[PDB]
Amino acid sequence: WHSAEDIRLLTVMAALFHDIGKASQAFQAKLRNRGKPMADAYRHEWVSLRLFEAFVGPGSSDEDWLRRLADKRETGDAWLSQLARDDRQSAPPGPFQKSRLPPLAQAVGWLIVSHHRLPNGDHRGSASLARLPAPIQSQWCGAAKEKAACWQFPHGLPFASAHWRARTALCAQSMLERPGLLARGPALLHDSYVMHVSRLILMLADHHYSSLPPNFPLHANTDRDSGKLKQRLDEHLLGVALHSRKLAGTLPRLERQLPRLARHKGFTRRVEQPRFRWQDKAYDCAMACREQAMEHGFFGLNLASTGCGKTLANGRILYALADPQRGARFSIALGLRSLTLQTGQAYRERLGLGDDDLAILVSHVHFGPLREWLGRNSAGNRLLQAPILACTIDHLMPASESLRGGHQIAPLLRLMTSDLVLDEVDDFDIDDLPALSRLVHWAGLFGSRVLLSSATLPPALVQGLFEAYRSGREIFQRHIRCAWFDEFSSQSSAHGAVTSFSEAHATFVAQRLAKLEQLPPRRQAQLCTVHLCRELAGQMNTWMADLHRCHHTEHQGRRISFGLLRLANIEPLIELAQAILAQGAPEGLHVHLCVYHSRHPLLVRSAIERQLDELLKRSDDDAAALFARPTLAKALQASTERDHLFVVLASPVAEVGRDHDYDWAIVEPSSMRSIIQLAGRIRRHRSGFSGEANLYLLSRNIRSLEGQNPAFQRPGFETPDFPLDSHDLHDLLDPALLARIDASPRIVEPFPLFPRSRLVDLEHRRLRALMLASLLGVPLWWQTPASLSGALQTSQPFRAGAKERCYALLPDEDDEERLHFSRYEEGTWSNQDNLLRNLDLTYGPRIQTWGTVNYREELVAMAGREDLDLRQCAMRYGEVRLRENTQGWSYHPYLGFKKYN
Amino acid sequence: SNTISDRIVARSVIEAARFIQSWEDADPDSLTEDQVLAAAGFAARLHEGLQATVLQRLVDESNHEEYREFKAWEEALLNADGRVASSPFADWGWWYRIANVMLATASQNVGVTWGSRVHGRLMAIFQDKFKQRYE
Amino acid sequence: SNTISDRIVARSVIEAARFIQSWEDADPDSLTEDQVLAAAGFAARLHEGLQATVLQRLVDESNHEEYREFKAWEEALLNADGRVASSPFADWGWWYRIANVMLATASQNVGVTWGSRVHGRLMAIFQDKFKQRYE
Repeated sequence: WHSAEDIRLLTVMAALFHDIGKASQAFQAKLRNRGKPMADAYRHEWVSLRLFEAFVGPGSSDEDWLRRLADKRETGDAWLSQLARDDRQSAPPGPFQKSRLPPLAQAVGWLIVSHHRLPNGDHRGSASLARLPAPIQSQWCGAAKEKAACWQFPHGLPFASAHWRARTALCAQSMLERPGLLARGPALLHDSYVMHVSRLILMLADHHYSSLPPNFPLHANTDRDSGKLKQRLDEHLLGVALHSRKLAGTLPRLERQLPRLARHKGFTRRVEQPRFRWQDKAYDCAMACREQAMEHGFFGLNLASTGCGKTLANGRILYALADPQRGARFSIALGLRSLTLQTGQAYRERLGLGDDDLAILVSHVHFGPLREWLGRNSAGNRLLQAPILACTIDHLMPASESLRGGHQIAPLLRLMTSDLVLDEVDDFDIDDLPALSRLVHWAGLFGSRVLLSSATLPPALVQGLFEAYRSGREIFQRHIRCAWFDEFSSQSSAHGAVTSFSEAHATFVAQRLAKLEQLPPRRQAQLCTVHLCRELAGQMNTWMADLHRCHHTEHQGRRISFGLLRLANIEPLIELAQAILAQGAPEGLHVHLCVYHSRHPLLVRSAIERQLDELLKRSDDDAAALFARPTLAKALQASTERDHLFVVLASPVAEVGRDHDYDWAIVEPSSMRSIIQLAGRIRRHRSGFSGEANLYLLSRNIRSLEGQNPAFQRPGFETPDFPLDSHDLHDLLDPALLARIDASPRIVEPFPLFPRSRLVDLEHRRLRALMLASLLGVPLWWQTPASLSGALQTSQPFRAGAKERCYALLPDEDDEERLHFSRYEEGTWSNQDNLLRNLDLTYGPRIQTWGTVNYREELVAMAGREDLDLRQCAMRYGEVRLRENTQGWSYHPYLGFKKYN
Repeated sequence: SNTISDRIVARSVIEAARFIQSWEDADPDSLTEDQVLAAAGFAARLHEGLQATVLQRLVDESNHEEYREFKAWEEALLNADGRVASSPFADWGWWYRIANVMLATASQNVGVTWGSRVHGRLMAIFQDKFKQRYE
Repeated sequence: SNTISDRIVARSVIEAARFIQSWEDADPDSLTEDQVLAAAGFAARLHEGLQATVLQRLVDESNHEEYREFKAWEEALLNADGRVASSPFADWGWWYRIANVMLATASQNVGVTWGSRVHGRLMAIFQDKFKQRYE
């Protein structure tokens, strides 16, 4: 740990800076006040930074300031005098703007400046961002006569206190002693890893101080917990320093200390079972990668084909990464907005890992080096401790890019600990993928190697992923070989230069392309035509009738088939479901419908997913077993009619996640991704092809039938500026794409596309208009002191578009048997009753539902398995995320929540 | 988006601010006269704007979302004015939706989430003040 | 319709009402401190909402009207933040358009039509208060 001693010293400065910033009386008055709450005044951290600036400057050499600090006798009148006032009047020189502190001092100020929030700047200029931190001024602080009052009401600054002054002097002496440290520090402040470490250290110490319970006047906030103000600021500064000492020690400690999951029997063992060959090959490559990789970092791509289950390959990579010591650490971050308990459980089952060994981040995490500072029994700490933590990519990404708060700190620590695995879907639009790449880059530098299972990944995106690690590697070495898992073979490239990596990518791509060129064994593509949901709905029903006859299983005179209807958006799917309900099954047929999307409360959705997973395992000669299996048996008993269609009407999340093999599917088109997912589902487990059509695709996006453009969005690769000349699907997909449709189309690396020539082509182009190629280059963010500010994040925000708050069907605080629709506020829920409208669904002839869930029953099950109160535990487990809508929602037990209009 | 509500609230800012600021501390079980007046004044301004939008057809019928949402307001008006029904205070009817806009205004301006006690008190005020707004 | 302005004004009602009520009698040639603060406070809230909409792309790119009108706000931002130009106070630029939204707010809420004296005074306030809002 070469930089640790310096990092610790830097951390030890910051709390003192913060207390100093704290001093001005307005703040004291606010602590006094209780109510009504006062404005700021101008952030306390900003005031502290001004205080730090005032003593030293201007202009003082790092050494002189340290000498003043290190010497006890001074003073301290000139320093007390010096600091500028913005008011009285107008402009004052911005601190650190020019010719101010020695750079080390500026870094310290940023560390101090940082704690309330990362700096924000109205200016979006690229040049300004690179210079950082020089541009940071009033806007960065986020902060008058009130300000002057805050400066005044006084009385008595630090450097009066006996204990605070001595510690500062000692720190200054240490800084002077440390060979080479001041100049290097002044140059360095910019380095991203160092800045991140300092910020992380500051957040945790402050949190610990806040948690903990002689003459000194200045003080910390009180009222939330016992009335009046408790403690004194100086004591707070000392506490912060103490914490800072401890955090550095813990960081140095963790690798040996930290909880790890290792040497699982299953992962190491080769897989006897057929069709596991690619994973085995990848695992064998693992030893070489590890020898190369730990010293040099690791960037891996598990590109095993879609419609083939992924668990083994990721598991093998994780096992491969560390042996035999420190086993095992890794995190599986899925590219979904929400992780259900069931999905995590399935992943765990795949890995043959105990639940305690594998933690699910559902934020509740299901099962201390940071323990002393940390809460004894707390979720973030639990997530860190687990040998593997499961949750999702989005939360980690948010933690890496955070406008404010400790939570950002915990998230960064989490990203830091060993190495973060994504799944593919997250980028969505060449741009969002770019933000994801930025997060990944910030991540590697902490030193985690992240491996991407690019079943559908674009070559350019892969190149971007390769680059970020490369910047990270430069940071990391101070503090690359890519392995392509394939069913055929895995190739690992040890390549210094991203361009070199790409060509290696090109070569890898060539072999995969050859495999694609071999005609796909499984998957037919249908071009049909819709003559809105009801008109479409009828066509879908006809397709379903066709597919079951074509593709079904017979046992003892009866025939069962399983179908998938994929719609892009929740409202459209709901409309289709309503149309289906009014209409029956077609003559002679019994239709069982299961509605599956992300709208439904989380526990119920998880239960539905689990049921589907149990139902949708498919094996050769498995039709009889399926008949034997309880849902099938029930259907057979229930009704005379021979022909049964079990049908899932689903959204994108279900499409994205589920190891389900389906006899047929009718799919509304959203992109190459929709197509690939559909193909994998279409052939999840069963060898051989009828060669009759088993997958039906529709003509214009439902918005297109509406005629809304761009036709593909939300999620659409297409963007309004990058228009595609013809809406219609039939033109968009090539005859080759139509036949033996397979990822191959995505895996390229396809040139030369015509903006409107290929839908896949459009995707690649847009994705590149993303990445290296209103577009602040990701390379620019990597190059510069982006880390200093939140400007890049503001420029390219994660989860762009409004986010619905979080709601639940809550059993009443008084009465367990009454339910209220409730909104989560800030540590509590407000009455929902007023808004939410609840609606029945009519049932069609020879139609019923399956894989459904009664909410009360689900709550009871949750209570039984977790030993919770019905209301509290059902909250924990019953959230649904919804975009705020003034008039509320309709709710049906089968269908979930739909907006209003 | 909720474009119809935004348009009406944006032409009611003085009444909206007065209502929000008046009801910040409010106990719906013991309202002051000024809190009652601030609620009635905001509701009356919303009512005037929403009735004008409906009767005058201030809408883009080609906008699938805006037109459907307009039609829900129009349906509520027809269920208040006698053309379909004469029940202005029924659940999810005209005044109920206006009370919902007032809850939304507080949520989206000051981050406060009011529930049944506030909503029911608004509906009681509207019953007292506005019986004659419809035949 | 002007849907982008309505959405931003509808999330700025407290500041909007304070500005309208403060400037009802105002002589732009002799403003009080409270009139200056009410104008700056409303402009700052509009700026925060409009910058968020532009940077986050809170828009329907398929809506021919909304997308073009979004692009005009985006163009104004790029002509303020240095990506195209660094002239936030130029005619028809970012702050000029915000001053226009403030004139619109008065027109559409209280029926008052302000002109060059008010608009120029707003622009002078913005120059004094907001030079640091852009680099």
